[PDB]
Amino acid sequence: QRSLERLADLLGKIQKALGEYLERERSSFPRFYFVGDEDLLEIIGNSKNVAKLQKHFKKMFAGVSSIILNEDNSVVLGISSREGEEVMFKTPVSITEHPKINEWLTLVEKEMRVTLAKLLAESVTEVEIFGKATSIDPNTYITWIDKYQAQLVVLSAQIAWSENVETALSSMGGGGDAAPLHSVLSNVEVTLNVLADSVLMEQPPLRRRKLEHLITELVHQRDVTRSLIKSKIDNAKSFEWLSQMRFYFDPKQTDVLQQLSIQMANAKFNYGFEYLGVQDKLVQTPLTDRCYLTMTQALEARLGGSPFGPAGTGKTESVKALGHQLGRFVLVFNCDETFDFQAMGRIFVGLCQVGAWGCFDEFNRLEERMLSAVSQQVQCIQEALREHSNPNYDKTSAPITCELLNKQVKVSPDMAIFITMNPGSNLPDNLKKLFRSLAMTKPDRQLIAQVMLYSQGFRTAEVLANKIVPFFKLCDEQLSSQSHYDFGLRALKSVLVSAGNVKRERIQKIKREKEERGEAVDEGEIAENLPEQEILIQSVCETMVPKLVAEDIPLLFSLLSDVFPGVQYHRGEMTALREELKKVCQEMYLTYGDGEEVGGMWVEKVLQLYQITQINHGLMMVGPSGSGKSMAWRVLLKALERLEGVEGVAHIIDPKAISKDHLYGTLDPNTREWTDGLFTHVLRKIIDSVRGELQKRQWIVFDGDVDPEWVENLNSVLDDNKLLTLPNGERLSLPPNVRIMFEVQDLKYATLATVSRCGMVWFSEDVLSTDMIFNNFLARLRSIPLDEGEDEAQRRRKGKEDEGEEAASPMLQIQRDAATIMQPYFTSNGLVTKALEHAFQLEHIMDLTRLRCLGSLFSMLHQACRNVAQYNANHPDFPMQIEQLERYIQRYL
Amino acid sequence: DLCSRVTFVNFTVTRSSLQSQCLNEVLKAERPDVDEKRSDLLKLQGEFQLRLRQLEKSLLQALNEVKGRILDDDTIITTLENLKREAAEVTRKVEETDIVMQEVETVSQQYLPLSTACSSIYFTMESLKQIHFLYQYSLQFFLDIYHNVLYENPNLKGVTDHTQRLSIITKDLFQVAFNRVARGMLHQDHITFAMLLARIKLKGTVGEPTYDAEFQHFLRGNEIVLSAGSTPRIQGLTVEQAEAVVRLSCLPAFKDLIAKVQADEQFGIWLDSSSPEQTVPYLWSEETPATPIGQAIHRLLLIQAFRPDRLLAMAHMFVSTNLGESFMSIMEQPLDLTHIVGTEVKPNTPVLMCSVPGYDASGHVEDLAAEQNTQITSIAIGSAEGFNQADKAINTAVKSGRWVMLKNVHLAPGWLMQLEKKLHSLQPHACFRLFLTMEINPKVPVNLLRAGRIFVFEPPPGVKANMLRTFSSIPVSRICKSPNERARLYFLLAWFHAIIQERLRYAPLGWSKKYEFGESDLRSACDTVDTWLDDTAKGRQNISPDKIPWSALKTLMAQSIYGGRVDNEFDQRLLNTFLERLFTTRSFDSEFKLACKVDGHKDIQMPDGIRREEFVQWVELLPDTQTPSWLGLPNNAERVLLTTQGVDMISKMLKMQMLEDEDAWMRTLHTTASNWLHLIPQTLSHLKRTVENIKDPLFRFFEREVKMGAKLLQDVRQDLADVVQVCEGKKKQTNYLRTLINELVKGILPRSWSHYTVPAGMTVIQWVSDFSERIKQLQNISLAAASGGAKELKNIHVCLGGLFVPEAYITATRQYVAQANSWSLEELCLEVNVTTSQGATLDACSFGVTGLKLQGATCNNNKLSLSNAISTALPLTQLRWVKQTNTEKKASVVTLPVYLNFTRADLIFTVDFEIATKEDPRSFYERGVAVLCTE
Ligand SMILES: Nc1ncnc2c1ncn2[C@@H]1O[C@H](COP(=O)(O)OP(=O)(O)OP(=O)(O)O)[C@@H](O)[C@H]1O
Ligand SMILES: Nc1ncnc2c1ncn2[C@@H]1O[C@H](COP(=O)(O)OP(=O)(O)O)[C@@H](O)[C@H]1O
Ligand SMILES: [Mg+2]
Repeated sequence: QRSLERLADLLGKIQKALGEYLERERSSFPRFYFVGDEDLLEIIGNSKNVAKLQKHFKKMFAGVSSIILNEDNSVVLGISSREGEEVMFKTPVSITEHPKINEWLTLVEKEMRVTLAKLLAESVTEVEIFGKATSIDPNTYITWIDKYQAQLVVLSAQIAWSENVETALSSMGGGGDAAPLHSVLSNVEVTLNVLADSVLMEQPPLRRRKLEHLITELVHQRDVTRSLIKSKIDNAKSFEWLSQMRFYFDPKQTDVLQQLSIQMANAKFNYGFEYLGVQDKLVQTPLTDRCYLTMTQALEARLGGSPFGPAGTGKTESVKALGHQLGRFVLVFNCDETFDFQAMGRIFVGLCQVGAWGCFDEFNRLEERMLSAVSQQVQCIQEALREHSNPNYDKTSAPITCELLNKQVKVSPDMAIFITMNPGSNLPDNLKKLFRSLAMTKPDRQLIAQVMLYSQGFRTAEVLANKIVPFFKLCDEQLSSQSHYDFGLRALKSVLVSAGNVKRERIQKIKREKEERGEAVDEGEIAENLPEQEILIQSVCETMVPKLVAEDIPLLFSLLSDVFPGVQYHRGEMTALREELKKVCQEMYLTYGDGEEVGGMWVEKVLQLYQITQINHGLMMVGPSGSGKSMAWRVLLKALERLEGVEGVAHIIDPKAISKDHLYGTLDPNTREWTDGLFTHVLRKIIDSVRGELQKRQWIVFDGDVDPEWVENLNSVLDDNKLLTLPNGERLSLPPNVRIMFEVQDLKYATLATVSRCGMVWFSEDVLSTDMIFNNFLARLRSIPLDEGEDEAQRRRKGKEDEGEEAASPMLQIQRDAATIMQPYFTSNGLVTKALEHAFQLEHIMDLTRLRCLGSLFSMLHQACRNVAQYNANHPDFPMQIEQLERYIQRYL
Repeated sequence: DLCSRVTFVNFTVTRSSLQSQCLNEVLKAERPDVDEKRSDLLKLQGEFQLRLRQLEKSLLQALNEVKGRILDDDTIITTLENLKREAAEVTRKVEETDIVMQEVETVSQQYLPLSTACSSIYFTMESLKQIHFLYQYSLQFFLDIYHNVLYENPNLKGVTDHTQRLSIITKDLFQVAFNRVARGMLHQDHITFAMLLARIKLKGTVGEPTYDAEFQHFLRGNEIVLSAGSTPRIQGLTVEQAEAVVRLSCLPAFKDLIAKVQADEQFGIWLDSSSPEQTVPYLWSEETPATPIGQAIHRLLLIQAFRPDRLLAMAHMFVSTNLGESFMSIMEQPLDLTHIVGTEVKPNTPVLMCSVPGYDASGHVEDLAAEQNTQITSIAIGSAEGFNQADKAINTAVKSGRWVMLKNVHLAPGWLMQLEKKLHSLQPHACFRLFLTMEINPKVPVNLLRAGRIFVFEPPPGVKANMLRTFSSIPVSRICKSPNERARLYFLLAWFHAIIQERLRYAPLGWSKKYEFGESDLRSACDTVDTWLDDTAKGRQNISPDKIPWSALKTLMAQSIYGGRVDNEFDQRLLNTFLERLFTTRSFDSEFKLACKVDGHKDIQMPDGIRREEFVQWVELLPDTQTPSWLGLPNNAERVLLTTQGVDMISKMLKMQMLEDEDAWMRTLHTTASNWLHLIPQTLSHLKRTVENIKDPLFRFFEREVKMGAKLLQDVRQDLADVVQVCEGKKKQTNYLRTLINELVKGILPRSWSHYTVPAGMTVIQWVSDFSERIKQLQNISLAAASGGAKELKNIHVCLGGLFVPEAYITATRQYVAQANSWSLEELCLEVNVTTSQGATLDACSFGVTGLKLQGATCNNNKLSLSNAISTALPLTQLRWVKQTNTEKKASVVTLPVYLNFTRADLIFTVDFEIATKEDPRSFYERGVAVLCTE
């Protein structure tokens, strides 16, 4: 008893001491409660090899995908974003000098803050230099833009505009002379013209992202300045100007943290300098301005925020954007059967420790017990927050704390908590006295489209946006909605981005043509004389018509003609790929067409599939059983291989026939080793490229229905990163030859998050006609014998004409005669087609299927000609007489 | 199996069981002489025989052991005489097994209506659950009422006559039951409970007829349907009153009502009188002089038919003339909590009290404890330490005889359940009362509501009371702080908060929906004003009225504090007009009118004082009269609210009739199913699709809508066929079938039938009526389109009410004219033209719309004017899509929302109307003018 009790006390005390050391580390650096403790312990155990730690850095930071290492990985060089953007420390910190994880991580964080503050000071200095001039050099502008990171560039532009207009207000000071306001507006207009000219040319993707961000900011600044000039504001303390977010930069502050202060309306916020990599910049519509004002007032009053309303209006995105503009790291909590009560307590402790913004996306989807539990948690932490709000409590010595995990946890006032709701319901009754509420009833899609379309580089944007937004509203109203349809703001943004890319491709094509022939190349001259309506319509067609049911395509075209009058789209012609596709179709025994013919729908569908696989690296096929999606896929692969000279290799994998663990690899709980899964092993094989498959192209089909339970591993591949995350922790990229696929009957049980990451082509069941399938069957009868087995299947790799094999066996002649005699009954209005149409009206014991009936018929006719062959084998004296064959085949048919 | 393996015992309560219980209780309690005679009737059996045989057994035990001493003192002969007397006495009792039985039978027959009334009252109290989830009353509660009436009656003192005792005990029972139930009951339902008790006493009393037909018409007079075009026109009254007379005329005593009202000349001054219930005329036909109760019922039917907004007042009058004028006078008084907590609260029953959200009741009990000099501990129920504090406090107080505060316990239903489980099995002190305070929520345990002395606390209405509550909640020092204009700003904010908060009461006219403008919003507004005033003043004693940040306060209260919950653009605009009218520099003038056009002639002049005490004095000197003109609503808003409360009371008491009266449902289901299959149409016809008609937007909408509507119609007809098949018994039912049948029986709207837009909380009969109207319109448009093609479809007049999505109809006509004129959709704007003419010539861009209604205004020559009518029936409305030219906004243009139904929950489109006179567009917004597609 005593011997067992000693071990019981000792092992528990050792575990408690390890936990106390971990908690001391998390007290030395507050960022540490965010990572799970079971992963933090193996992080400590593997401090020398931080390659495994690289996976945990995504949870560690906001957008820092990995940390840059030295050649001996003992001194950190910097941090990389999700794409690979780097920032450089002034004096790099050595992990060997300070082996403690908490010490070197907090050194990294503090020096990151001070170095981005210093480069921000240099940025605002050079942007002041740029803005003080009437004209700006585009080369110097682009040099600065590529020199400095995207968020710092946008923030520097905001600070420069804010100080310009503030100096304008202080310079008038009741004098009523609008000269400095007009000069600021003219400066912003000139910079907008310069950058709109700049974005037209071809740029690196990061430069393009920065240019989009700066147009998004500058249109808002110009609109604010125009509204202020219209309002005729003469004093800097008027509320018409005070309601807009002012940026106050103080370089004279010795401490870098209190250098930047952001004030909107009344609250005096402070910038928490954190690295965000590259984020998405939301356009400052009046709705988002009102949201910013209300959340700023709520945080000033130290209450909560709860923007309620219908989904897809920008609630959690607006909260995230406000957190980005404030510099706080932002977590978005999924509230759909992904509830982890034990983790959320530690997350809340970390939020109280450092300060981070957490938004509960769709809080109405939880069940009562967890609603009550997390409501009690958010209630106690909100009351802890409000312990700082009261003025009767002193602030010079204020250890504001909360009872979290039965522990006194230090709380800083920097954090914020938001709870998104979706009525249609209300907040729980124990939180209504603490959380403000917002009405996100309707976004300003017209202004969103206008600003995004203007940032794409369009000469005209207002009429195109004011057409395309009611166009999408009209399309959602008039189109018979299905499960995979989406006409939301995300769809609008994707359509406009595709339109900008199409316009840039057109610019490149016309420039290359005019360089090939003899003229003078002028990018602006090419730019002004192009139909933006035609470009946008072509983009809508190319990104939406494949995703559309055959019933809805002429309705969509009629809506397009109603909204954009006097303009029509002419589809581009792909002669080389069409000819190669026709040759491959003739080789592989199919039916081809050239539009509005037999097989013309299939041909234009697979051409649309090529367009989608050129635009995006991941697409789906959502035809029913009997839609030809896999065969169109194979035909396109074999045609592209012959056209480009690049070998096409297929990897068809059934996702649900095999287990998900055997598909994505299985982790070893003991004696740790990695067993590769099917798709992961194929991707590892092409990454290694032992047989030189990086020069060739690989397509991978997941031939089976999609579920949210197994596509969570493919979300990290189907996003813009194209980085397959694995429990091993090693990073696998997707080379451009890889184009992942999906072969699904329907998406009745698939998430819209997985829908949004891929394009889709809807192969309607009226694509393969009965005549088409009859042509395939007759071609297979006339070509493929029925007695050679699989030994001669490898013999097909000789010449495709198969010369000298005409008199290989009399079976080929017999079945050719059979195909000839069954030809008149396989017409468009033939007996088989009429009988199939009539039996469609009848009901059977199972569900009738056209290819099922046809396949049974074809198998029995194969057995009929085999019976003729057996009769001839048993009758070597006389062959099978022609009229007897006529009667037998007719009767058997 | 569990049924077969055990035997069943039912200690259940029913009419006969409670009748016999009350009869036994009243005979044991009140009547002494026949009480003793009937206890002697229970002594007719062999109790004395058993005692005598016990004495005989003792004597026999003392008989065998004898040695010549049984002739001791001649005392045995006394016992022999006693036993002979007892034998003769029980023999006489056996001989009297008819006379005494007849006497006690007559005595019990004297007390039969009293026990019938007791059973009816308890069954109504049990049926009170279906009115509201809060009304949970128990058999122990009713027996407490009965014992308090029978035993502790102060009226019975000094009275010896048995008939007088009967009358006193019946009146006291009714009064005490009404008081005890209504103390824990909302103010909107006191009249309902009083009406039920009056019906019970009218049934139980003798000498008065049943009035069963009158009651049935008074309850379900709107359930019958009138033929279209069968209502004639009668002068001196409106259309709705005409159909009300038509519905009323079915009664045998009301046949000559039309002739009487046509021959009556003084009818106008009564129909337009403020209180027609005082001087209601003589209109009922009768052959004998009716009782006061009968004439009250007849005039109540007359008031309900003619002026439904006075239904509450006339029901009050009927309760007064049936059960006493002082019957309801107890409820119109401050609560006497002292007597209740000292006498009528059991020590093991916690005093349960409830309130509407935003209002507390702890101050009442704090004052009660202060005046009762009893120590009470305050515990807040919001966490585990609060649970432990509650546990230790209750286990201390159960012995020490103290009182326990358990604040806002509605957050923990499981804690409430286990606390009631604890309270079922403890021995409490004689002075231990547990005061549970919580808001009215459905998460409170139903058994906890059943096992508690419930109470209801409500905030009284009236702007004066609202501002008094606001100024009492706001501390004096906050307003007293410098500058001196802070008091005036706080008075303005309090007036505005009271105005909006009591504008909530007149929904949907006051607001499109009932927001929660509670105390947190008031605190946020006060903090905002404090911060901005501090920033502007910077410690100065006095600041100029012009230097006040009016723009800051207006924008913040419009977008952040009060406008945060406002999801409607038009409610946001109304809030904006309120803030622009109130928060301005012009308010600080002595001539500022805080509410214009009050009562049509006067104005509420803003007080000129600069002190909190002066403002509070002005508030306390406010007149007790109040009309919606104080809030800015039209003066008919009170009448609309009163008639809404009247129809709500009628429906609530109709729920009582169909549940408490069960002497069944299949027999009524036969008639309802046959009638519904009768008036519902036969079939609908689809429209043929052609390559030329494929471009018709109304054909596209017709295709989608009529596909889903043919699905809906085949479902409805097939389900009605299934219902009547089950009615005839040759078809069984599945779970879906029985749930649908139960919903059709109870009147709850079928969810599978309801997948298009309908008003909330609406009845299946009205659903059948307006759905048959929609199907008739669809048949008309299908027939016209099939007969004429698509050319006349532009000229066909379409009612927006009968359309399923008139928003899609508006988009259809805009894309139709866009296709016709080859214009972009952005280059089109909508212009409205209300035409009083019938079948006017329509342009190529003009359309026909019927059925529109205008609320709170009148339309004349496309120009609006303020009107005192509740609703005006708009004539044929024209929708013209002109090109969106660069036209400036006129000073007399107004944008009106067009809601589909009266609830104003959904929005369709907006119109553009002119103004005839120079009435303020702010006045239009304050009055709340809106357009309704259907009434
Ligand atoms: N162009 C074509 N001409 C004639 N027949 C064709 C053509 N394309 C496909 N088929 C026939 O259609 C059949 C079904 O097509 P495919 O093999 O692509 O599968 P699918 O219908 O998409 O099935 P699933 O739902 O299982 O993915 C093929 O087996 C082939 O016989
Ligand atoms: N101001 C804006 N600018 C650009 N896109 C926006 C803006 N507001 C919302 N969106 C888009 O609308 C979508 C809303 O999604 P999200 O906010 O995540 O869900 P919910 O709206 O249900 O909270 C996002 O995909 C976002 O891209
Ligand atoms: Mg396939």
